[PDB]
Amino acid sequence: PRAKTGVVRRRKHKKILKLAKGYWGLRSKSFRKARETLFAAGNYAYAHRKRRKRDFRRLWIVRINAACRQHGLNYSTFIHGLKKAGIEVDRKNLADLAVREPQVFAELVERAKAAQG
Amino acid sequence: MEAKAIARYVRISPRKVRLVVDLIRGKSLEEARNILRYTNKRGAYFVAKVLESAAANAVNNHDMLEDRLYVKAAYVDEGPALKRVLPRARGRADIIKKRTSHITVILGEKHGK
Amino acid sequence: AKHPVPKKKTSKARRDARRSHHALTPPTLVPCPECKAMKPPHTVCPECGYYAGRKVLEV
Amino acid sequence: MFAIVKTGGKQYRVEPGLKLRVEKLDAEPGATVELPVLLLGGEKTVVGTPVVEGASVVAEVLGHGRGKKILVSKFKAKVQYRRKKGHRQPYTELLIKEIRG
Amino acid sequence: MKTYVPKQVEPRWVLIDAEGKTLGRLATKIATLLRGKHRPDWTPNVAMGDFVVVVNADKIRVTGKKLEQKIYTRYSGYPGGLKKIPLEKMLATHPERVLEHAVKGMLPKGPLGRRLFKRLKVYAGPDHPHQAQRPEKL
RNA sequence: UGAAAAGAACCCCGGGAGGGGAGUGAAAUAGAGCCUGAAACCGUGGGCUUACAAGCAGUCACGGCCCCAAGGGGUUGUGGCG
RNA sequence: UUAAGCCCAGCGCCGAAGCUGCGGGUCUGGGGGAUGACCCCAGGCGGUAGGGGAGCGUUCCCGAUGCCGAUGAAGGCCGACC
Repeated sequence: PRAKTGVVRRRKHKKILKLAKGYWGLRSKSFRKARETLFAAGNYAYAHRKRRKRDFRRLWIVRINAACRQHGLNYSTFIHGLKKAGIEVDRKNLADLAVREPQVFAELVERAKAAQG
Repeated sequence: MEAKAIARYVRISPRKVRLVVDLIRGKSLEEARNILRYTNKRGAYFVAKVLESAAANAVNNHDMLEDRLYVKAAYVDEGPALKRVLPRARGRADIIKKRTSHITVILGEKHGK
Repeated sequence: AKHPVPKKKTSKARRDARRSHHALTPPTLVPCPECKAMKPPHTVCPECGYYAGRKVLEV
Repeated sequence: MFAIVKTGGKQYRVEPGLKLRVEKLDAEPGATVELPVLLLGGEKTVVGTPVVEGASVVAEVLGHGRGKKILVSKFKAKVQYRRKKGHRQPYTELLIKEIRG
Repeated sequence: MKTYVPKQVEPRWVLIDAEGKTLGRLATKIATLLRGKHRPDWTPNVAMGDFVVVVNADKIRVTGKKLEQKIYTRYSGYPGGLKKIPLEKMLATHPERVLEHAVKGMLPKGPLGRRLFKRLKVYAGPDHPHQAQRPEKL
């Protein structure tokens, strides 16, 4: 019984190709130029999903800081003013208040400096 | 509507005629005629003939009326090439490819308001 | 087959890119008197001909 | 009204009626009600007061027409001769319907 | 799930000059200003921020001595010479740049920071014949 | 090739070749080195996109344009990482 | 340039795929346990040469004097579905 390569492969490749559609050159026309790419693409995404997370961490701080800086205080001071006050809240993210409904934030600021009277 | 022509296995490299062709893409049949008539290339005599026949067809076969038709579209495709051996110095010998072409031309009616 | 040689297959890109300036240029023809046909400028076309100059045949 | 509840180590701000994913909960059935903690009233004509974990009893009333969702992904680690495409994570989602504050 | 995006703002300029300051110690603040780093509607990819305008150029102090101590290599023609220039020069022979450069090396390297540097508008004034809304900042 | 030559009469373009109609056939993208006809590769048309910007060509993120709508596809202008 | 340098003190932020939080996966250990392999608890899960364990497909035979099959097989080309 001679088992020909037959179909198998062709399919095995069409798959990887689809995956690499829209890429640059042979990069998306070569059963292997594609492969090699899909590899980088591999970690790239993976490594990034790890970045994205801490990407917004920072992306927010700026806001927070560049927001509560208007009320004469450091994001540094600010935060501390909370930790020693109590607030497993705000979530550097949820300090979206600094923008939408800034009055909500205001109380917080004043709330902040409070703990440091 | 539209009248086709297509003259296969011409014997002239595609790249070569594609040139005369893009020279008439979308134009008055009346004009293209003149054009090719004075375009210095070999493609001329080929795309000429064809384009001329698309006209014929257009009339004789699809009652489209000469005066109103132009060049809906036209293009050229690679045909099966003829490989030939070329004696090279120091007995190297190479295979030269006498390429071949498929000239397609499709007329169409211009307007009617 | 010798000394200087292509170091890489040229990308279909830079290939076409190189041809940008290849486009052919339509010939330049004009009305022409007698016949409502076409001829290129400064030319005697074999149909009507010229004045004071020969050509093909007419009457 | 405004409000900020915490769920799945994550905290969101909710309004008077809406929601998205939140992460699997023992709320076994779809048509069920659960109430997650709160963190800042909402400032509207009803209040606007936060506080230390704001554990002031009040919470958000949430129903939820869900069913453990998923999603594509494909996690292909890759070193060198080491490939491990052996990963498909869809992650279980839990759709909720925020009711009252 | 959340989101936090700003729509099309309206460039709110700023006229400024503290020629009693040290460029750099100033430049930064200017740059900081350039990109909307102060305005809490951040978007590093947008290109929203003050249209900063500095007047009364020079007159700028500059700490210790840069009497040819501060050199501006900046220029490298191409054949064999990397033309250097001391401060004194730029000050006398058309200044302004003095501060300009100080700002460039503070704004990000991309077509953006490139675009942001396009905002800065410094003159060897006083006099900024170019405004319709100078909101002089302190 | 097709079950079978029924393998394309006749008219038209063309010196021919090739074609366009016509006609045979279940099928002619079954028309003759003709079943099916993959890939590389060459084209035409359309959509998004590019002429101040520096790259293993992707990935993450927002924003815009194009076909169905508390979603999706396609593309990609900046930004981040490589 | 009374610093964005150096030395001596104080407080606070930032910050990794580290550790917590929430959810899912898997392998060992111990018990539940009307065994049902169906759930708790506690730990582990970077990896070349290697070692071990599970699986997926291709051709062929038994199943076949069978069952699908023109109300369309095989192969091909698409798809954001499962």
